[PDB]
Amino acid sequence: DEETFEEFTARYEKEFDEAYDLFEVQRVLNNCFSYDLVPAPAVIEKALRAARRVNDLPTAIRVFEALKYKVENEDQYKAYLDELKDVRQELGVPLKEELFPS
Amino acid sequence: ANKVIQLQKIFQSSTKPLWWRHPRSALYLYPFYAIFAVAVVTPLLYIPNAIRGIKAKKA
Amino acid sequence: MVQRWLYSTNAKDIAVLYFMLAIFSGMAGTAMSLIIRLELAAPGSQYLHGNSQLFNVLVVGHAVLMIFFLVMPALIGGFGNYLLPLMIGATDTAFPRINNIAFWVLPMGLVCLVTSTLVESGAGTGWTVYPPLSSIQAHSGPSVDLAIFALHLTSISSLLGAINFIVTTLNMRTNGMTMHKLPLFVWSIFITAFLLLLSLPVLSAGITMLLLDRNFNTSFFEVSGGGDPILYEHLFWFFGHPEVYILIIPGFGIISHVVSTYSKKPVFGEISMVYAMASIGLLGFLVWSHHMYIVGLDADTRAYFTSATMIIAIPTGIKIFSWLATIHGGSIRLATPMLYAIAFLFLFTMGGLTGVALANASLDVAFHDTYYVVGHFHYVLSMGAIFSLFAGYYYWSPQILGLNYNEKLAQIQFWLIFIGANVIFFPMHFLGINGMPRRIPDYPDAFAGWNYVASIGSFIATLSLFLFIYILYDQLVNGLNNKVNNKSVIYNKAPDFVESNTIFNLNTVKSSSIEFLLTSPPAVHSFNTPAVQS
Amino acid sequence: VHFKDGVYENIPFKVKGRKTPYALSHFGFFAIGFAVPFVACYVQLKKSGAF
Amino acid sequence: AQTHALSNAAVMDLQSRWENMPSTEQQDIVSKLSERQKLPWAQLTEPEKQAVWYISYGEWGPRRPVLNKGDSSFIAKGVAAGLLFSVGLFAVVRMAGGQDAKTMNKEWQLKSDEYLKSKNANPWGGYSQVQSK
Amino acid sequence: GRIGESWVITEGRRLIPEIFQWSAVLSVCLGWPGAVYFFSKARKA
Ligand code: HEA
Ligand code: HEA
Ligand SMILES: CCCCCCCCCCCCCCCC(=O)OC[C@H](COP(=O)([O-])OCC[N+](C)(C)C)OC(=O)CCCCCCCCCCCCCCC
Ligand SMILES: CCCCCCCCCCCCCCCC(=O)OC[C@H](COP(=O)(O)OCCN)OC(=O)CCCCCCCCCCCCCCC
Ligand SMILES: CCCCCCCCCCCCCCCC(=O)OC[C@H](COP(=O)(O)OCCN)OC(=O)CCCCCCCCCCCCCCC
Ligand SMILES: CCCCCCCCCCCCCCCC(=O)OC[C@H](COP(=O)(O)OCCN)OC(=O)CCCCCCCCCCCCCCC
Ligand SMILES: CCCCCCCCCCCCCCCC(=O)OC[C@H](COP(=O)(O)OCCN)OC(=O)CCCCCCCCCCCCCCC
Ligand SMILES: [Ca+2]
Ligand SMILES: [Cu+2]
Repeated sequence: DEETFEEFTARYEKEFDEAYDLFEVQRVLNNCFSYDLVPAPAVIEKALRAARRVNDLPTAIRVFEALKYKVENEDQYKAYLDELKDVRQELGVPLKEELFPS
Repeated sequence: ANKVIQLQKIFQSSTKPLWWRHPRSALYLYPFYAIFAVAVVTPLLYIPNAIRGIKAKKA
Repeated sequence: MVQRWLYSTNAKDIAVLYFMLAIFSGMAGTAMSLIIRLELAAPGSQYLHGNSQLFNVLVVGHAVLMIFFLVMPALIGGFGNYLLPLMIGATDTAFPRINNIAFWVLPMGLVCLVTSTLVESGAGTGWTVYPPLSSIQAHSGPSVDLAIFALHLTSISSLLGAINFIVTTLNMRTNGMTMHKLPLFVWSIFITAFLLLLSLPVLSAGITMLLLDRNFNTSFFEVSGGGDPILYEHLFWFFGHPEVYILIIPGFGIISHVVSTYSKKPVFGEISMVYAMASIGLLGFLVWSHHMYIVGLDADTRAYFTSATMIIAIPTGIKIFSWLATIHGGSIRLATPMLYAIAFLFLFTMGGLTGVALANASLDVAFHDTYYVVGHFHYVLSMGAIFSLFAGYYYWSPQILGLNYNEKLAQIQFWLIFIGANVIFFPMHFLGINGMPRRIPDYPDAFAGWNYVASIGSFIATLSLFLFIYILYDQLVNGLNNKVNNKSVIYNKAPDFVESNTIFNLNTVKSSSIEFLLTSPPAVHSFNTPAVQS
Repeated sequence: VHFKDGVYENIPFKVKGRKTPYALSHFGFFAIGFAVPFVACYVQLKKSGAF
Repeated sequence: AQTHALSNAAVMDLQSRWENMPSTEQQDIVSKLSERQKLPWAQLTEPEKQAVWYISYGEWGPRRPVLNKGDSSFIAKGVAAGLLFSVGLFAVVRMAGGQDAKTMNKEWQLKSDEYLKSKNANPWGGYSQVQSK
Repeated sequence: GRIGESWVITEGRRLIPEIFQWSAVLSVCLGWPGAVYFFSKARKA
């Protein structure tokens, strides 16, 4: 398997637009986070807009939870939360730390 | 003579176990079972002497 | 009821009889090793009243029961007969009446070996039965005859079963499954069946010729008629080594399934695993005289067998690194089967590295009949093959039986045998390197130290076996309750990270073999319309 | 031949609905296994004159 | 869809009450929250949001862990109790064993060393036989 | 460029504690017979 990073985003962007129920959105999301890379910000945005279209809020919360496991530092987690600022605000998605604050 | 077809219909319409369906099977199975019992019991009736070291006096 | 279990032609029912007999025999062989370790606790006569023949008799009985009546009827007669037809889609085995005689000869071979120890004085010869110590001058009476007939009956069993395993794999696979698509456990019973087919007939020549010297006035091995004792050792060891691999490879295939399930990853380099299992099964026919390094063979004969023995370390080390590559980057689930598999990787490596030292003929001069050898082969047979037998039972018995077991009781059992096995066998290397011979009931006083330590660990490990006997009782009386309370593990695979709890209930099982897709106790008519794969 | 299916149906021994407790069968079976080496010792020590 | 919110008495602390709820009452909560998630998500209340997260990814049912809290401590206590019982049973069976050999004393072992020191035994690794009382 | 701290510092913080936990386990698995000899009569009288 010789797939460049640019080919990775353009293929999973196409794969999030075709998912037609909850099983499909969760199965595609599982395979996207199972490689040796963190998906690009433009892939995360299409995964949030796919869970809105099937009307499921917990799947959109878990997207950012997996993001904080896969990064290497906590400053890589921050820079994602600063790119996807409008989308998390426009759809009304909270963070798991914000929802169950400790 | 040829008796394959005739035995073919006797066998396929019988309720008994496989080794009992032939009309001649009583003559083999009755004496075999009696002989099979003697051939199993008798060696076992000798282990008591073998442990006790008693040898048969064929002399 | 009578005709379901005495007339059986079903491969699942026969596999249950095998396991029942296998576990009843490990009781006797463990009791003999406990009597042996009590008499070795201290210098002097301890419990056997100075009867050295009796001590030697119990050592033969210990080895024969553990090998030919526990590990072979359970790893092969049990798991092979139950899981091989289900993993390839077969409706039965080929030759179902052959499959039944290969079990019923083992009860008759036990009432031959047991009555051998009760007649005259028994057979105090070692499990290799070398002549002239085992001929009628040095062993009179019928004890060695009755032990040979017992070995003959286990050879009929393993040979007939091997012919059945080979035909079933080649002829009865299901739609779409080709030989490159077999599960790795099916490959391990298939290759083992070929080693048995090509090594058992040479052992039947050797021990039938020994029976002829004793009773028919023959000189195959008698020195007064021209015969040679060293011929017997060539014939015995040409079966022996292939046997040790007939005992580890089925465990290689079990370890592959367990490690992959509790990592959520497929086996790394699956195709090179079959090539390694075949290379080890082939090189196990070219190395047998490393067991005869000091009997006076030529120096050029000994230099060949050194290099032949060493190169079996290359394919085996490929399987060790391959197993560590599948658990790397995994999602590890530490259930009871996974604990044994991780201990197998650590304790089998140690036992195999002490074999590499033994492989050189120059160094084996200080390693002959030395406890050091006893330490080598209890690390690969008792922390090896035995640990893979526990891993198998905890992996498949809930499905096979429909009954769950107490999980936290099983983790206590694992730690008690891991601690106790190490205490028996680790100091055995210290005794051997300092020069303690094997097969002695009594020793000089300087060996008392480590011999006391090993006898303590023998009590720890027997207590762990008695806990396993209770776990079987609890599973059979309380197995249905173990599913509704929180005392057992229900799923060997948990939901994935982003997979919700209710989506997980659509497909509970994510398996790459058929067996976990059947009903819990599998149906007696398991396939009517054949299974199909792409 | 047709057999039954279920939980306690694929084993040769009875566990439920029996008069005597199943513990007498389970531990009696494994006791006899553990006890055959001691019967052998008794016979042979009674042959050497130790007893 | 059903627009009105679920009442506080219904979903106040879903995580703590979920395990004891009757099953038919669990199905009714799921049905009403499925119609509520079809609205824009900025309208939903916090107890409603915490309920939907808990039912999907909460540590229950399938997500039950291998060992319950307090199980590792039961395991460590059971292993240490198994070591004690086997060792104390060994010392009882030892008491039925045979007498000591006549040479296993410090007095006998010190004359052994007298003989070995003369013959120059083990000249760089030690020859002493003393291991007894 | 790269966001955050160097990968050496992040990996150093994770492995150093594990080196010491490895050497304290392998010493128990291989050195436990040394303790038996410590409390023996034969040792150091
Ligand atoms: C299968 C192989 C096997 C196994 C398991 C064992 C297990 C043990 N063996 Fe032995 N042993 C041999 C094979 C084996 N041995 C052989 C070939 C010889 C040489 C014979 C010769 O010299 O002639 C030998 C020799 C030998 C000697 C040498 C005596 C002398 O030279 O005279 C000693 C001495 O202590 C000894 C001890 C032990 C001990 C303490 C255990 C115990 O530690 C066992 C520990 C673990 C268990 C208690 C077993 C598990 C119990 C089961 C019933 C499994 C059930 C599992 C399921 C069904 C899931 N063994
Ligand atoms: C399960 C059973 C089993 C297994 C698997 C083995 C495996 C091996 N055995 Fe063993 N053996 C016995 C059972 C077994 N043996 C028994 C019962 C006896 C005594 C018989 C009797 O007298 O009664 C015996 C005795 C015996 C002898 C005879 C010694 C003597 O009697 O004096 C020799 C000789 O060389 C030997 C060597 C080996 C070697 C090299 C392996 C190799 O296969 C090991 C290879 C494995 C590894 C090497 C580990 C992992 C490897 C790597 C991680 C690769 C990297 C390594 C390097 C670069 C070195 N053993
Ligand atoms: C944290 C790291 C690991 C922590 C480490 C944990 C493990 C530590 C292990 C250290 C303990 C090792 C002790 C070894 C056992 C022992 O020393 O027994 C002492 C003696 C017998 O020892 P012996 O020298 O072999 O006897 C000689 C034989 N004669 C001559 C008597 C015939 O025995 C005697 O005769 C006198 C004692 C009699 C027995 C009573 C003692 C208590 C037993 C009670 C029974 C309870 C269980 C039995 C239930 C039926
Ligand atoms: C001590 C003196 C030595 C005695 C030798 C041991 C005697 C034990 C067996 C006694 C013979 C009874 C007949 C059973 C065989 C049979 O019937 O084979 C017939 C089987 C029946 O197949 P099926 O009914 O299972 O399937 C039902 C399909 N209709 O065809 C096959 O499998 C095909 C392959 C034939 C292979 C047969 C091998 C011969 C068995 C003996 C092997 C002994 C090896 C050790 C050599 C020393
Ligand atoms: C002694 C009692 C007599 C009571 C008197 C009768 C009065 C009425 C009482 C009702 C009881 C009827 C008694 C009938 C006999 C009976 O049910 O249990 C008696 C049976 C004996 O008989 P058996 O058929 O197993 O043959 C065997 C005779 N030698 O013990 C047992 O095997 C106990 C065995 C349990 C241990 C096996 C554990 C294995 C579990 C299966 C796991 C398989 C994994 C497979 C993986 C490949
Ligand atoms: C090893 C040296 C000493 C061995 C001999 C003594 C053994 C200790 C006695 C028993 C310990 C009981 C602890 C309780 C269980 C526990 O610890 O459970 C804690 C964790 C998880 O549970 P949790 O805490 O998350 O939840 C608790 C909820 N109640 O399980 C584990 O990590 C198990 C570790 C698995 C190890 C696999 C087998 C190890 C042997 C392989 C050799 C290792 C390699 C060697 C080279 C480095
Ligand atoms: C991987 C598995 C590891 C498990 C760990 C082992 C622990 C299990 C129990 C072991 C049994 C002990 C046998 C004692 C036999 C005896 O009686 O000892 C006798 C000796 C005296 O000698 P004596 O000549 O006076 O004897 C006279 C004979 N009648 O007294 C002792 O030394 C007491 C025991 C010392 C305790 C050490 C136990 C080991 C724990 C290791 C801890 C880590 C150490 C790390 C060091 C770097
Ligand atoms: Ca002794
Ligand atoms: Cu070998």
